[PDB]
Amino acid sequence: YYKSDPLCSAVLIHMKELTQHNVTPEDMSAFRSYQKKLELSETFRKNYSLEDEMIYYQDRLVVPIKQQNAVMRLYHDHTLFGGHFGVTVTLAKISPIYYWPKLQHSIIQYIRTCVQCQLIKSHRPRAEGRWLDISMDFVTGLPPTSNNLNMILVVVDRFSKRAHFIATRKTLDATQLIDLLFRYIFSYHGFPRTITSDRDVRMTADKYQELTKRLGIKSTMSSANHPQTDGQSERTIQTLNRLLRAYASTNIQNWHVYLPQIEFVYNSTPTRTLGKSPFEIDLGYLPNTPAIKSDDEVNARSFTAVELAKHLKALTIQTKEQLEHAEMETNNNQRRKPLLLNIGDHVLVHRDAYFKKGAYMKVQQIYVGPFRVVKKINDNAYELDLNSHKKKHRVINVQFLKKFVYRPDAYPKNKPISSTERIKRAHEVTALIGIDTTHKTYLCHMQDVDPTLSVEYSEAEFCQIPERTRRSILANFRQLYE
Amino acid sequence: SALESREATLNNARRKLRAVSYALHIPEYITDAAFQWYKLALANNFVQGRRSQNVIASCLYVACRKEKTHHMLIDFSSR
DNA sequence: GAGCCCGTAATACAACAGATTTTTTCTCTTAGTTTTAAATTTTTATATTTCGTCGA
DNA sequence: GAGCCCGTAATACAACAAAATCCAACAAATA
DNA sequence: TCGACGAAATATAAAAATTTAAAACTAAGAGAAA
DNA sequence: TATTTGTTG
DNA sequence: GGTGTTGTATTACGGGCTC
DNA sequence: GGTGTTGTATTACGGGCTC
Repeated sequence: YYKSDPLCSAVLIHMKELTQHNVTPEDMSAFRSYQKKLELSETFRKNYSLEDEMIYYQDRLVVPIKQQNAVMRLYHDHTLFGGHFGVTVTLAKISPIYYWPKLQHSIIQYIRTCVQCQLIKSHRPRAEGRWLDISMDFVTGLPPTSNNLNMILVVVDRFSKRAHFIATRKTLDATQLIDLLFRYIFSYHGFPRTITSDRDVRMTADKYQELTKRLGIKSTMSSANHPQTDGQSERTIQTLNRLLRAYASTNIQNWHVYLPQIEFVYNSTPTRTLGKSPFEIDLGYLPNTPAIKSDDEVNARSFTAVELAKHLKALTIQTKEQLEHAEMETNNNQRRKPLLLNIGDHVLVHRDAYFKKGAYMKVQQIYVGPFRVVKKINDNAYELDLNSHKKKHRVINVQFLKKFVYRPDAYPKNKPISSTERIKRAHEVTALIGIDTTHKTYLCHMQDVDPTLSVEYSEAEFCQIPERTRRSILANFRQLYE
Repeated sequence: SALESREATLNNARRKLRAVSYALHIPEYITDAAFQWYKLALANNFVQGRRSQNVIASCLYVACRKEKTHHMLIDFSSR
């Protein structure tokens, strides 16, 4: 840079004296040089692949003791294209090409000496974002989930749009005092200066004031009436629907487990509005590691581990939810949207398998499992095996057909088949749709299977489950419906 | 625990399945499908009193048949 | 300086500092239990496999 | 050399090294 | 040495009816190791 | 007079 | 692939004075 | 009155040679 000939009267050639042993005219009063050489050379380094008339050794120049002031002066003088900028950016750009043993001390010494030459007069005593304005929200209905945990607190950052699902103990017992403890338990990130939770008027924020007076933070948790201009209410509305979808799943190994994965996936998806994903809207790094290795079960020391990891790859469900609700299509095209179906793929058929009856306040929408298609009659009559061919129990119209039963990666569990299968897999359920109107048969959603598939239960194996909550939620769904 | 007892049985099934596959020369995904069929068989109250080689041979055959291949039952029964 | 051999001889560095049971999960090993399905018979027409024998 | 003030600023030195039961046995405290 | 036939082995769906494993499933018992 | 309970190699 | 690591009194080294 | 202390590899310093 400044010169191609190094000054030998410094520590550079004395470090170069590691194994080549050129010459030793170190310096006047060189007590520091030889101890530095022996210590920082014999112990660990063994670096500096020696070169003739070069100081490249790493990929950074080893600037001499005599030359450092001149190169820093040429690097800092704004008239000489140096900028006279801050310490951090100059320190960053000064060491991809320069080594400078004890670079930081030299930089801070030069800054504290040259500050008299160029004084800075920023005001010391007496504007939003990054954990300054924060808002937390509650959820309404939620199952007890094996430990009486029926609460979820989402805490939405007003600026970074980052959420945190916490306070999963109780609906009222963790609402007076322990909500302060939970805000304190994720407040190790920081203490926000304003909280605008906007749920209800509370006796809380008086004990919150007590903690922030026991400490020195000037925080406030007023939340007078509401912040509602255009979007934060929309953010609350779209947030709770996903949490109600978590409510609509996972009745064992419940949402109180694997909720951090849900938070990671939510803050990992790009917003597509005004920017990028929450882990890079304020943090700027950390790729999500999307691969979870949902394969190689034959090479596995713990098969429960690979089963739960295959469950962990259910992030596709969340991404599909937030993509389809990011949530419409072209009108009047849906009549022509059924297309030509090739022979071989599994076909899902509607309620009228062989009997069409008055299903129990029907929200299942196709009501049975898939079958295989072997032949087609016309454009509106397809043959696929359901029952024996007596009284034409083989062909139905295309209005009673669908297409898609795929992605076993997102849905690990298979289709249960027998009652003795059902007895053992009974304690893995998601939802209950409605009793079959014929005599007594139950229709249910199982866990880790796609919602299009359905599994039939009778009263024989229905007595070995937590089914109290199942017909409870069916009763309140009926109350909502009628 | 209830989940603890499953792991030893699955490990024994994997060991026997790999032992037969070492002589059958079948690819990895066929063995993976065979092991998931063995998991389904245990979920269906797996047939007790049967010989161990019979059920693993059935699972290996149905896995090798679910994708069009060439293995024959004599190769399963060649000891 | 500059190093080397070798023969003595100093030289900081660390062990003696009460020792043992528990505490909380986990992971092979090895013996006892439980549910369940299977070894020899009738049998009935069907069909293909594999011996087994016979013939010119 | 010779020392001093003062202001930073390096500098070996040790703590995290699982936690907590007693063992055997002196002498205080009642009842 | 190609043709000609006999014949047990299976499925098969029941009712059955004594013995034989037999492999999931518990449960000590040791051995780790912060 | 037996059963305790402080502290210490 | 896998193998120390910072908190802390304590102490050493430059600007400015006497030379 | 009463309060560290040696065993041990490891390494540093003189006679005798080359200078």
